[PDB]
Amino acid sequence: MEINPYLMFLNNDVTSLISTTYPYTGPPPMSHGSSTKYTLETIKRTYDYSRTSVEKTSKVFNIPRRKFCNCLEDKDELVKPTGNVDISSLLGLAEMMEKRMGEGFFKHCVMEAETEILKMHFSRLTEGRQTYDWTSERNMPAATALQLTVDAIKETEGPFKGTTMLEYCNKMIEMLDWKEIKFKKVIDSIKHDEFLIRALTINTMAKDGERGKLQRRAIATPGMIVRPFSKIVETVAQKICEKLKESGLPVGGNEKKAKLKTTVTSLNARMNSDQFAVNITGDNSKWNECQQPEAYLALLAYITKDSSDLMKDLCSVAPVLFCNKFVKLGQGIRLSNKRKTKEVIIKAEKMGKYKNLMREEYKNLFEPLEKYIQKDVCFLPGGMLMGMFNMLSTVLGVSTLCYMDEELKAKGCFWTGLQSSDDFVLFAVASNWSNIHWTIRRFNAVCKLIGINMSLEKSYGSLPELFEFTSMFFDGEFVSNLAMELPAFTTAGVNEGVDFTAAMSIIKTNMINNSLSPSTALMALRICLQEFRATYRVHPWDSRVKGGRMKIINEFIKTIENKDGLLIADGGKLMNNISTLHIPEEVLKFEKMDEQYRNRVFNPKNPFAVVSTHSFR
Amino acid sequence: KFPIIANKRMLEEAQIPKEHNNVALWVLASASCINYWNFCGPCVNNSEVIKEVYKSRFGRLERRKEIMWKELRFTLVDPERMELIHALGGETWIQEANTAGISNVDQRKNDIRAVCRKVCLAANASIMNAKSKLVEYIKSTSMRIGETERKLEELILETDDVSPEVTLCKSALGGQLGKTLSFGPMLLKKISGSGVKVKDTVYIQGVRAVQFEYWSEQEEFYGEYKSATALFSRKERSLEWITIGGGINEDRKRLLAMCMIFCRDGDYFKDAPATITMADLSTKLGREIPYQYVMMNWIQKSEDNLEALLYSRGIVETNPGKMGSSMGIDGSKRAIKSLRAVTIQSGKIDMPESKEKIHLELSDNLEAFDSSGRIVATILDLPSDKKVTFQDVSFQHPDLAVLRDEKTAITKGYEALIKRLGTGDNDIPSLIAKKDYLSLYNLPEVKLMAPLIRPNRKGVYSRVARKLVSTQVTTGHYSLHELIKVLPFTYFAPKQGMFEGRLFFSNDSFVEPGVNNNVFSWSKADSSKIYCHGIAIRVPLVVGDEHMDTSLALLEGFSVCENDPRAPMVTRQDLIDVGFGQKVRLFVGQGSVRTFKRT
Amino acid sequence: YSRVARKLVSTQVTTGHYSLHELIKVLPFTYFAPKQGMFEGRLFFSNDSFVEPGVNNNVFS
Repeated sequence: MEINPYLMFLNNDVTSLISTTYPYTGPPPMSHGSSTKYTLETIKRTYDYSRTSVEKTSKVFNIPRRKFCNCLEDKDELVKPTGNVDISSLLGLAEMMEKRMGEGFFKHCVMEAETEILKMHFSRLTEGRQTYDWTSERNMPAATALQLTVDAIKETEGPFKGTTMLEYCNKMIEMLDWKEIKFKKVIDSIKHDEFLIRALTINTMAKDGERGKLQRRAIATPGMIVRPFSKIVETVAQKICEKLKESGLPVGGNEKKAKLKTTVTSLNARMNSDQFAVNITGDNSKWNECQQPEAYLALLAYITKDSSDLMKDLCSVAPVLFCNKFVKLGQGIRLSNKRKTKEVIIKAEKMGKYKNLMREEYKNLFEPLEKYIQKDVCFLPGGMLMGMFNMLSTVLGVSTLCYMDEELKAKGCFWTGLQSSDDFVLFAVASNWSNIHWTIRRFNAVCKLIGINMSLEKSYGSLPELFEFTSMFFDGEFVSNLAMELPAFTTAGVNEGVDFTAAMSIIKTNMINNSLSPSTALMALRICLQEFRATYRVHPWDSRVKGGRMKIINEFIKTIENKDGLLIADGGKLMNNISTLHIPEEVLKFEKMDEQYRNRVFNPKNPFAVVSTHSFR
Repeated sequence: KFPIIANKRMLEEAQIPKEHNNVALWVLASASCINYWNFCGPCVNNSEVIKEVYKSRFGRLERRKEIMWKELRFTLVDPERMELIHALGGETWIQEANTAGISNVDQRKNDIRAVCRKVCLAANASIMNAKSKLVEYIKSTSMRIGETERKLEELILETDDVSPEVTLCKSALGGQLGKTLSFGPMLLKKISGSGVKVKDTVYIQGVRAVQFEYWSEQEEFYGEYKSATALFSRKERSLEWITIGGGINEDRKRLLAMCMIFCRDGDYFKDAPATITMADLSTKLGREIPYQYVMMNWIQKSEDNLEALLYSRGIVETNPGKMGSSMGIDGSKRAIKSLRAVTIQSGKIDMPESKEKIHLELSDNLEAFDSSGRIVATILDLPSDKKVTFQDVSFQHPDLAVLRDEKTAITKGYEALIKRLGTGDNDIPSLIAKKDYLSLYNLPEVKLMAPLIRPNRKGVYSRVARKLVSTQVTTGHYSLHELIKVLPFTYFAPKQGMFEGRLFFSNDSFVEPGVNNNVFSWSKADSSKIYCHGIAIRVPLVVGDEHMDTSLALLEGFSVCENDPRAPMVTRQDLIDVGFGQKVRLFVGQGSVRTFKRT
Repeated sequence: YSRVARKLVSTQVTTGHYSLHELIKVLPFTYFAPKQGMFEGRLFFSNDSFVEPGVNNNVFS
């Protein structure tokens, strides 16, 4: 006998079994690292996708500046990625989109973003995945580096009493011109150029956690200076993407399916009996190595052209900050003797000192870039490595999709679709099995004009019924999702009265998005409960455990009868179910907990979501 | 060790000693300190404040508690609820939970149609008394329909809801019809034309032959399936043209296949698939079946059969200007290739109405005939028998319901064992006080329950049960619960063998002493009750100590004793090689360990 | 146990194909009179320590 766990795909669909193809969600044990090898290949492919050779030495660093925008050359083999952007076509597409949506559209959106920012407190910057400290030269949460920056400002030139985003930004600006800056270390100070560099430094993070593909080997990790301007630009781009029908970035699921079906139905009701449509599942390649902040700057200028000069100048900050971005090279190379009994370790700044020892592969990837190196970093003048400006990239993609001219109209063909950050789905329309090819080629050309490329080994197409988008494998029916998320206690331990409620809410959400079903949700619940217990080293009372926390619980338990009312953290049992997720177990056991136990737990006169006497400050 | 921070005065004011029982608890502190604080600490009364502050959450809980849960149903798409929409309705399923509104009519329709299906099926057990047994079932079936205790002899008529079962049961009542038809689950209707019956043959395996019938003239109809309309014309055993206005893939596919069978178009009416030859059984247990219903059943088995049937229908390449009204193999609204003589469109085809009532004539197989044949309904167009709990119903005539299962058999056996007690002589307590257990091994009720016992290894079960019975009687220490539990096994003769710890019936269920189970459970503080699948039963007597002595109801030749961890854990097998004065621990259930000593 | 022990002994002695390391183990049980019962594989002493006829254990190896 033999086995083949794919024969079930013959007499069945794929929307029902595709889940079996990918492992279960969780932290990737691959340990995708960010090494000097990886940092250098990326930079090379970046400079190469720029099909030009022009440069211009600066005046703030005495360094060349590869200006890869509006200077396209090397037309040969243009099916491969490109990064040289054309401003004329960009502004033309922006104008088309404006005309479609309306005239005072960009103005209204920028006004909303402004007013939202005004009442904003700089403290918001503490809400971020991670950043890069410019003093310790490391990566940390936002709050830590923020405290470092504010206390350094205090130590050097007095405190920052703004308590607002705008004063913070202006303080950063002023600091750009300070000659000497101080900070507590292991105390030390620095000069103007070094502080500038540090502020324009970036570090490659190894973390890449998500479903689909973990292509984020070297996800960026900027500092704190540019953070608020990036937040502002993202707020504006978000306010814009909301009004756009073909923008699935800000949210997903129910709304996403609504957008899908609206699009499909409008299409079906649009064309005629002679036309026949088609779909394409596209996947933009190198969406980070072909997005240039210069085009973003010109676009923001064209946007704010008619608005308060305040926003005109503000939106023009993060772009220039990305036009000049020093990239921190990872850990340096290491030497070794033949038998490997000895091994030197060297940093990146000195690899230019032993370039003779290194093997030819590393040697042909290091010399052409030595020009752009200063001490240990690389002056990257463009590209976009961070997972930032995703909203803005999506806006540019939608601009690409809202194109239409008379050359197409004459042939009776057109297109439309939807675009995520770097993944999209196209729907072409025509009346011949050949004009479809012409339309596809036209679309690819207009996309390549502005660096937006497409893959050939990962982008396919077929008739309209079948496609895929953001793991939501759409079909004639039976829309199947695969974005099943889950919590993680060991990595994020907060309290024994919040994690469980948060997990219940998460499961509820996943059910809403149809990524989970009743039985699946119940199994996940009974699994997360055990994970929680094992995390905090707690068990029920029926169990014959001998752990520390159980000892006392093994003696002060007979003093109660409302075992049902007991808390999970205290030898309790579950009572919540599908229809009782939004309801925390506490609210569900209040009237049931013994008066003595309820009161012992609810005592604000204690040494320390329903605020329990279960917190771990 | 002490990562968790705390306050200092808050600690001393509560008098929290460190290392209470070798647990430090601690400025810093451990986590166990919280348990010590919530188990032995200060007492407040802040319930009202907490509730007021968390009013929104507790109002959500209240609302939740203010629900009347209803049934659920699997189906598709043709604020206070947003808090629960996640648990209210998905996409394949939905729950009809309501809040304040009540109207019991459509549920009543489902009930009446279900029971009509049931009864009409029940009448399909003979060959001659069909109509008679049917009508007598009807006359013996009353219901608390809605709120009124009505009978099922007027509802079938007073109601106006077309269905195969309603019609099949009302024709026998000489009731009015509406000219509607039912070919399987599909609903049909005539529009124009007419014809006469004609016979033809069809092969099976390429050698045999079977006769079917059809019509030779032209005639147009109005098909209709779940969320799918249609119109079509049949001519000479073949489908000429057809159109559809309800856009769904599966619905359209199945409706088209059913209309094709209704038109008998296709080559599988000349020969048959190689799957049918596997059976060639166009027959029931003792009845005959046409070819159409056999083909249909063959479709219901798998959609591959549907695809094969549709391929039998010619497939061609669509021409320009027709994509908008073309079709695909999978119901695709438009395609570069479609099927012959098809037309897709949007908007459901408005169905006509016939205001002419008639009466039909039932046959041996209950098939009704209005005129010129033209069968309107039958049992063949029904689903298989589906057991469903019926309430608000009374069904008196035999064949009403088997009402006989191993579970119910055991329940009744135990009820009889309990009643036999009867607080009198020649009953359980008298024989106990008399110490005459042998008679217990000869009662009638145990003899009635014996057939429910696993036969292969009943001797050992009887041996063990008699052991327990005698050991609890002679000494006078016993427990009526475990006794009654094991009694049904003390009928056959004892034999040697290997026992495991469970007594298995014939239905693969089991029972175990010293523990509780769904089939049989009980507990102290309610000893006057005995649960059987949750059904609480009463004891004709009262006891406060007759049950408290279970030291001999766990094992056969042993007795419980004081707990002792030093004693080694053992199994049920090595017990034979133990001695006296030798304590031993052993599991008595799930994570339940107890110590035992011989005798 | 006595029955079983005597059985083994005769079986080994009548032929000549014996293992001296098993008689020295099982003999102490042949002193009493045979009886009827189910032998469950192990020969216990009065101190909850047994020996098994054919496999080595902590008590006799």
